[PDB]
Amino acid sequence: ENTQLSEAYVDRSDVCRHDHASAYKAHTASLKAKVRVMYGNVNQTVDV
Amino acid sequence: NSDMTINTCLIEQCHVSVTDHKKWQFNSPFVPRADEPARKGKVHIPFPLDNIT
Ligand SMILES: *[C@@H]1O[C@H](CO)[C@@H](O)[C@H](O)[C@H]1NC(C)=O
Ligand SMILES: *[C@@H]1O[C@H](CO)[C@@H](O)[C@H](O)[C@H]1NC(C)=O
Repeated sequence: ENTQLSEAYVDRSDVCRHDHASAYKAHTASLKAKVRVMYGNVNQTVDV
Repeated sequence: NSDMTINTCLIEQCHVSVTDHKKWQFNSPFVPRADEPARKGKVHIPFPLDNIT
């Protein structure tokens, strides 16, 4: 006349913030170039 | 902390167990629990993860 009570469950890892995988949904993308313009005496590159 | 004596009995008919609660120990799954509600504690462990090259 003796009973054992067994118990277990699942937890997120200790380093889940340090290595994990993210699932995303990707929508319309935005082009963003870096162009160099030259004429006369000007020599500049602009992020646009 | 006292030696105890009973008279007309054999060693087979007695069950004796030590009691000591001056120190905690780890919540191991190979040792049994004391109380069902299972009040417990916590202890920070060394050697955390870190970045190197
Ligand atoms: C200025 O324009 C010349 C081309 O005439 C280019 O070789 C040079 O890299 C430009 N200056 C800088 C700082 O990039
Ligand atoms: C390593 O550095 C990155 C930042 O680029 C940080 O997100 C990460 O948590 C760091 N890892 C550890 C174990 O500290």
